[PDB]
Amino acid sequence: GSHMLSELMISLTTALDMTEGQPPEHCIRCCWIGMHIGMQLELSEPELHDLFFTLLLKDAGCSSNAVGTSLSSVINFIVKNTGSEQSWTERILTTIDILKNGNDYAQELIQTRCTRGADVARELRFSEAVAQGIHSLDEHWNGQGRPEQRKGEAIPLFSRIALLAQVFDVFQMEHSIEEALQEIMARSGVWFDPKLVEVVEQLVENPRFLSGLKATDISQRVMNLPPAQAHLPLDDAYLECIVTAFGKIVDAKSPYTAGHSERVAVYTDLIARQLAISDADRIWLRRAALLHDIGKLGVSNAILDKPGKLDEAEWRAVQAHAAYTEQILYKLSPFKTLARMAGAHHNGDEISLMTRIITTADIFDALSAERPYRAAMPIDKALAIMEENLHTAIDPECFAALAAALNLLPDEYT
Repeated sequence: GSHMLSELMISLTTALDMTEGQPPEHCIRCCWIGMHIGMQLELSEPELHDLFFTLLLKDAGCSSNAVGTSLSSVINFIVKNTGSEQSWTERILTTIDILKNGNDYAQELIQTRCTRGADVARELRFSEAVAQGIHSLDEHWNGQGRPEQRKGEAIPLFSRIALLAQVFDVFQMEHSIEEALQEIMARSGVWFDPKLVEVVEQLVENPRFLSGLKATDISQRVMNLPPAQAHLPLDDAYLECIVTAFGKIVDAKSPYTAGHSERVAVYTDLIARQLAISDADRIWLRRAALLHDIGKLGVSNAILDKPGKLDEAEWRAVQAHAAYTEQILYKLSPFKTLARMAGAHHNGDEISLMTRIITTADIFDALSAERPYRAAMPIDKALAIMEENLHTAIDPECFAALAAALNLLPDEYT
């Protein structure tokens, strides 16, 4: 099978959205709003393409997941980013200086985020315009935005559309369009480009734009917006790119669990080898293993870690971890053209196999590793818990394969 670029981005974008995203398909809605604003400025097709992605990828930078930030969190951030690579003593003094104002911190935060997101865009082989324009998202019309304090048309057009689009959605959904329309009107000339604001003003008159915003299938409709260029099929090389890029995003978003994705991928491949899965399937499986983690900032299975608890029954239900895994995989996995064609009115098994393997790995990791707070479970102990708990919650073609695979490993490894 294959993926379309637009399609995969939306999916990945939506998921990473759930962390800090704010609302369930926030990015999707901005795209829809932003494309529509753009659509009315008579942009070139390339611009509309670049805009489409800028809108989708605006939050790529965000290193946060989610009455304010913890002091610790704040300090940790300053340290870890600045002061960078100087006497210890300097770093403390510098971090203190930032902490105290104002301001300064906020500037650091944006600069980091904006630079980081711009970096993602580049990694993903979008144009500099896209990267620049994720970077200036937080500039303001009046020259009061960060991090560069650009004003007016110093600001890239995409950022202007994007920021405006973004704010509007948040209001749109927190209150009432009219409230939203009002709010943006309020910031016109301050945060926003007045001209753009006007446009939104029109769109609102235009129903069907509204219908589209409040549609269940909005994700499908957004797809129809861009130029065809957005729909490129993804080859293997690009996929590596996406995965590799996103993995960095995940590692940044959840520091505490880092290396969890890699481990699961490893277990997953090991199980797969045992099942004599094909080379190609394995390749998906390894990517899938990392990707399925996106979102899933929700606690694992199941608190867990917690040394104390960790007894049965209560997680018999919690086993519907996917559940989510299956759904996400289906959205993720490569697809068959004839199959997609043959459903314009109105694979399943594989997903189940995939889900079972990855899920089994996911469970095995959860029992082991229990590393922070430190508490690794012995491999064979963890293996025993599954079989102890199973047929009920544990596949068993995989469980065997897991065991067989682990067996081959050096026994040094506990």
